[PDB]
Amino acid sequence: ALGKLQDVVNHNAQALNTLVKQLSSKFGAISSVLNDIFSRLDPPEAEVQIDRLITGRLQSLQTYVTQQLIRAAEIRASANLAATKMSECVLGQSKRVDFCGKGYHLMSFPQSAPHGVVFLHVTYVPAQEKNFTTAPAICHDGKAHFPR
Amino acid sequence: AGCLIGAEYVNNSYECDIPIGAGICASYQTSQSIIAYTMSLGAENSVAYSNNSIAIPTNFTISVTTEILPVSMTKTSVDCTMYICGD
Amino acid sequence: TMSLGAENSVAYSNNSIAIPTNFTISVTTEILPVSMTKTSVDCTMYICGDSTECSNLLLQYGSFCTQLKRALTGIAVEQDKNTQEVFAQVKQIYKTPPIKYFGGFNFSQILPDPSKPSKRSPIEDLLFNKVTRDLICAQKFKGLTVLPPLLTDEMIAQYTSALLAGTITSGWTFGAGPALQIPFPMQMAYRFNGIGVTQNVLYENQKLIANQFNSAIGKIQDSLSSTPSALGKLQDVVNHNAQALNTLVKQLSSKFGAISSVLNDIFSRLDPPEAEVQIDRLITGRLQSLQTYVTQQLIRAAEIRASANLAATKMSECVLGQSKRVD
Amino acid sequence: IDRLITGRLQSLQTYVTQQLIRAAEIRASANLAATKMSECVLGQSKRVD
Amino acid sequence: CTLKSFTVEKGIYQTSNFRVQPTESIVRFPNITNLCPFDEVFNATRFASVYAWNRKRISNCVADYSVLYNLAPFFTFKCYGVSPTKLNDLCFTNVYADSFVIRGDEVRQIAPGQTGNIADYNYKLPDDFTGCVIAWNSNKLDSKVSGN
Amino acid sequence: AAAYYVGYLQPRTFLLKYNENGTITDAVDCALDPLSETK
Amino acid sequence: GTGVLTESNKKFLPFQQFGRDIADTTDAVRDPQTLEILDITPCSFGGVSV
Amino acid sequence: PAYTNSFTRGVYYPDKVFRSSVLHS
Ligand SMILES: *[C@@H]1O[C@H](CO)[C@@H](O)[C@H](O)[C@H]1NC(C)=O
Ligand SMILES: *[C@@H]1O[C@H](CO)[C@@H](O)[C@H](O)[C@H]1NC(C)=O
Ligand SMILES: *[C@@H]1O[C@H](CO)[C@@H](O)[C@H](O)[C@H]1NC(C)=O
Ligand SMILES: *[C@@H]1O[C@H](CO)[C@@H](O)[C@H](O)[C@H]1NC(C)=O
Ligand SMILES: *[C@@H]1O[C@H](CO)[C@@H](O)[C@H](O)[C@H]1NC(C)=O
Ligand SMILES: *[C@@H]1O[C@H](CO)[C@@H](O)[C@H](O)[C@H]1NC(C)=O
Ligand SMILES: *[C@@H]1O[C@H](CO)[C@@H](O)[C@H](O)[C@H]1NC(C)=O
Ligand SMILES: *[C@@H]1O[C@H](CO)[C@@H](O)[C@H](O)[C@H]1NC(C)=O
Ligand SMILES: *[C@@H]1O[C@H](CO)[C@@H](O)[C@H](O)[C@H]1NC(C)=O
Repeated sequence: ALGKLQDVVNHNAQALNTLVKQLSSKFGAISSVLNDIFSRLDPPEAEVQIDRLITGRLQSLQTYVTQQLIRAAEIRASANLAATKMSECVLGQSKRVDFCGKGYHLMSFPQSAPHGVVFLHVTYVPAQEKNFTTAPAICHDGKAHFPR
Repeated sequence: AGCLIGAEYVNNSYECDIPIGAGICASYQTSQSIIAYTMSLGAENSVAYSNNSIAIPTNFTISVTTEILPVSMTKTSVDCTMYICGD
Repeated sequence: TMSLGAENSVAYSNNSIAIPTNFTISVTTEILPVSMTKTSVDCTMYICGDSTECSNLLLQYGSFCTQLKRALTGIAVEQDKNTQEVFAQVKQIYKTPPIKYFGGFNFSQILPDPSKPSKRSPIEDLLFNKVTRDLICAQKFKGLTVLPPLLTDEMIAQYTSALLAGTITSGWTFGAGPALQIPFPMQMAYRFNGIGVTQNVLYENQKLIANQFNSAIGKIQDSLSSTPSALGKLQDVVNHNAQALNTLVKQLSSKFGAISSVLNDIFSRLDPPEAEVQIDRLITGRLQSLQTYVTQQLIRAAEIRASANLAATKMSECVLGQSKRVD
Repeated sequence: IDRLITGRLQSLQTYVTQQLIRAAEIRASANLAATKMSECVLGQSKRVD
Repeated sequence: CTLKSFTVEKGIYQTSNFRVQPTESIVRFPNITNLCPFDEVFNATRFASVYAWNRKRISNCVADYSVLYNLAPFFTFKCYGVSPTKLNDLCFTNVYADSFVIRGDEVRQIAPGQTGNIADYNYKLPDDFTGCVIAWNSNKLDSKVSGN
Repeated sequence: AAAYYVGYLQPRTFLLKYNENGTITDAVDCALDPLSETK
Repeated sequence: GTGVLTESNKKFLPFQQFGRDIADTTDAVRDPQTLEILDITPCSFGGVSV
Repeated sequence: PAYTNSFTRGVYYPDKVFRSSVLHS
């Protein structure tokens, strides 16, 4: 049920875990630990060996920032949709079909949720229908009577 | 969508459980085993349309549904120096 | 200098009003993209062309291939969900009754025809006939594959036919609860009441309104053909995906500062001490190009998701009911 | 000079990506503004708030 | 300074990070005192051939890199993976010592990624080596009029 | 009754169209007119 | 490189030896001794889904 | 002397690579 919130939670957690694990990569260098490179190789070679690690980590951080920007844009769109639904279902009665629930919208109730909001849409679904014989209009004294 | 090895194709039509592609869906149904089948779009209901018949409901059922919507995301802040090379 | 429009002047006055004495039923067309081509890249094959040393060296660049594969899988799942929420909105597949007399209205152009084995309408066939070794095989041999959509064209056609049957036979009642049958003239009378017009205007001019609707449908079917840019919004994303694949393939022929874009000649002509420094630049360049492709696909997928949400809102409001929202 | 060329190309690519993101945001805002125009100026909307 | 301006607007701004710098220096080296024997692998006579090269394990000792610089033709002292200096502070795990007989020039082929005649059939170093290759061009010892 | 048409070459860029049979059918000068640059 | 060698119907020219395509990759080569146009195509590959 | 306009002539095969339905530059 609470899949849309766990989705973004797990996405952020996996992004953070991947950004942490990218530190273990060597990017072609001799070791991922920079202190080992500083303690083993001479500075003229240590700089060349550490430039690769710095470039790789900076590229990974920029990729993380770009992914976070895209995800924040998606979350902003979702939040705008949620605010519109709040203002149109809780603060009133919207006639938009399939917007404040599946059926004739009567009222809604907002509920707080972790990194989200849960709307309790109260609808009006007819049931137990019966078939009749309809007619467009009737006329008694030569004048058509239409349903008001 | 490819070639599925490990599941038999049945001629029935159930709701889609595991999407595969090209209208093929897999499910763990019954002797339990993974079966493949073309997904069904729903029950077939032919409305009795007539030029003089109408259906007026005589009852109603108030239904309360739910809709989940993400609002906020976790606010993060990275430390450049400590991440690239700490200490 | 472009003209903004014709110069009009409404004769405003404290005592004058303009009440219309007639009307013309018009049918408009609006195109909306829903999904894209679900693509998947081969990380090891694109960056490394049948080379073992390149494959062993790529493993030291972290788990970026996993990130790209997860991003592409998410894009594919999102496109599938968009298609599902746009088309699959009802839980019952309705069918058109044999008698196709709806008071004078002729839906022969939107309803499916049993002669065509695709079970599509004369309008849908015209739309499919306008939206179009080879290129799909040359790009497939470089890791760029195309995953087929979940819902085929037949299922989308059946969903459209069910929606049309529910709209014609039941009206807007099949979107809220159970499908309640109603004569189409009474449905049109209710639609007219929804915009202030009384029922007598329709019940006294039913033949004229039916003729106008048929003429509008015919004019729309005619205007769908012999048009410079009719299905433009779909050809736009088609050409965008085509150009993305083309530039992603052409980025392999780039040298990125190396001696050559090929790996076998570099491995057979240079020594490993310098071959590593010659091939790591190519690896990083191809990885950056693939990352750029992935982020551009993410932006395009967000665009298509917004378009699909708009299309689903329209399908729920204009089709499953009568919306009072202007324009 | 290959290092400088690659760095400046990466900078231009990052600029183009940020510009695409901002253009998508501004396009969403413009669609919202056009919807508000069509629903509040060209008519009277009963949508609350 | 971070905003690159002289007028700061009302709000909260992030500038930098604080870190408590160290004040001491700890080493804690093992209790070993005995030196490593470098006279049985350098000063030893009658070295083996290139194909049947000996291999002596050096462990449980301290390797003072001061007696190594004893011969005058002590050239080609190139280190791969580490630097010639900064070796009196590294605490390795195991040290091996081999011996060969270079003909006149194959000393350049004893290196990670170098090919030639004696480069893959008798002794090959991969592209992960960490050590220092050294040759002193012994000519007066293993040579005579009658030929060796 | 002989006549030749000796011309001079120079470094230029050309967009050649290869037919399905493997022969060249058309070409663009790529620098003559603005339409050529557009093509 | 790797690829399946099959007989091709693409007619080449007496001075041509290699073959490219839209993707700018080798897809047809001429045999050195016995002149015959082949068709180089990569082996079968795809994605394993569970 | 006399002069004559070269009406789109002088195009040769640049290399020895076969290409079909490709617009190469
Ligand atoms: C209408 O409903 C009745 C009872 O529910 C049923 O017998 C009948 O077949 C339905 N259709 C028509 C056209 O009367
Ligand atoms: C009304 O429906 C009945 C039954 O389908 C049909 O026989 C009749 O012809 C229809 N009326 C008209 C005017 O077509
Ligand atoms: C309407 O339905 C409810 C629940 O099914 C039932 O309790 C009630 O008696 C029904 N009313 C009528 C008039 O059938
Ligand atoms: C409307 O009223 C204003 C002020 O009462 C007057 O100036 C104007 O002429 C009137 N309009 C007409 C058409 O007479
Ligand atoms: C409205 O226009 C139609 C077509 O232009 C015409 O047939 C009809 O008579 C008109 N209605 C009037 C004039 O009341
Ligand atoms: C509907 O239109 C088509 C072509 O415009 C025509 O063939 C068909 O006969 C029409 N339907 C009726 C009931 O006349
Ligand atoms: C090296 O060996 C020679 C010959 O056995 C010996 O005279 C000399 O003292 C040795 N030098 C060292 C430092 O052990
Ligand atoms: C290409 O070859 C086919 C037969 O192989 C021939 O019919 C066609 O005319 C050729 N195209 C040319 C010569 O442009
Ligand atoms: C190579 O030798 C074979 C064997 O006779 C012959 O068939 C072939 O034509 C030769 N190649 C060339 C290029 O002449």
